[PDB]
Amino acid sequence: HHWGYGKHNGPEHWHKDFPIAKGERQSPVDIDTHTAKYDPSLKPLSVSYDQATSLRILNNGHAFNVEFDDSQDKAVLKGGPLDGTYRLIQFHFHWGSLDGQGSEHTVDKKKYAAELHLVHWNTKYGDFGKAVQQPDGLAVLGIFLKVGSAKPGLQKVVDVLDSIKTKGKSADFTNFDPRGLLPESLDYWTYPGSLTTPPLLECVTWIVLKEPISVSSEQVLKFRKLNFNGEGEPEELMVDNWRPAQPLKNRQIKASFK
Ligand SMILES: C[C@@H]1CC(=O)[C@@]2(C)CC[C@H]3[C@@H](CC[C@@H]4C[C@H](OS(N)(=O)=O)CC[C@@]43C)[C@H]12
Ligand SMILES: [Zn+2]
Repeated sequence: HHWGYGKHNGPEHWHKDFPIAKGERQSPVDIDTHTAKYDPSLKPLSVSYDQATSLRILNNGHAFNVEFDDSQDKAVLKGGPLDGTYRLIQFHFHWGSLDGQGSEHTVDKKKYAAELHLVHWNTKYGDFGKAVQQPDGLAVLGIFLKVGSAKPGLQKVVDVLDSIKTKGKSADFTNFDPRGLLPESLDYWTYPGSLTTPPLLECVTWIVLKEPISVSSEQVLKFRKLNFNGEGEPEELMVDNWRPAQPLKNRQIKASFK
């Protein structure tokens, strides 16, 4: 009886195995745009993905992960609210059964069709496993998806999903350039939070871009053809793999922009 997104194992159950689910810095949150204060001390985001080396794509039974070779200092996030350098290890998405839901963060209670998470670890902790034990161990770049024009830079991801339909399936996925998934503007909100799945560790500096990317209805429909189940198990479509907004508690959301 493992955690997931259903009635019996979904986000409202996670606190039983992971009591930090009710902690002081949980993610995601609603971003109240009128309460988020412009912080003129914040720096422009530095996103350096020119040398990013993708290796593989994996259906882990909750989402699909595009994994990067993080054995060298190549694809790095720095600046913005960050001290030091954070190395890209993977990206994944959260999405809905319908276009009106699927994002984890919300903006004035607005839900987007999906949300992209580019996960980076603080190189001062040497490896990802040590970094998730630290309050400043991870930086996750969050990007909203709305349904409209196709995102050409996403299509290589969409086209491989047929080959990883079920939990535990992986496919070679080399030479994928994640610069193709970024919006024009790097205007962002930032706050201290957590992983949004178990183990819900409070180790993340969240950086959520204001500008969504547009994907086509056909692109997001192919996300919704994936399966939570393993091969030869009853089909459970991989949809609504998002955690709802959590209490902001004693936290401030800061804006990089006026
Ligand atoms: C390897 C670490 C330790 C651990 O137990 C893992 C496997 C839980 C699942 C984690 C993964 C790290 C990368 C991802 C971060 C994501 O968080 S998010 N949604 O806030 O970007 C939760 C999903 C994710 C695959 C964790
Ligand atoms: Zn995520």
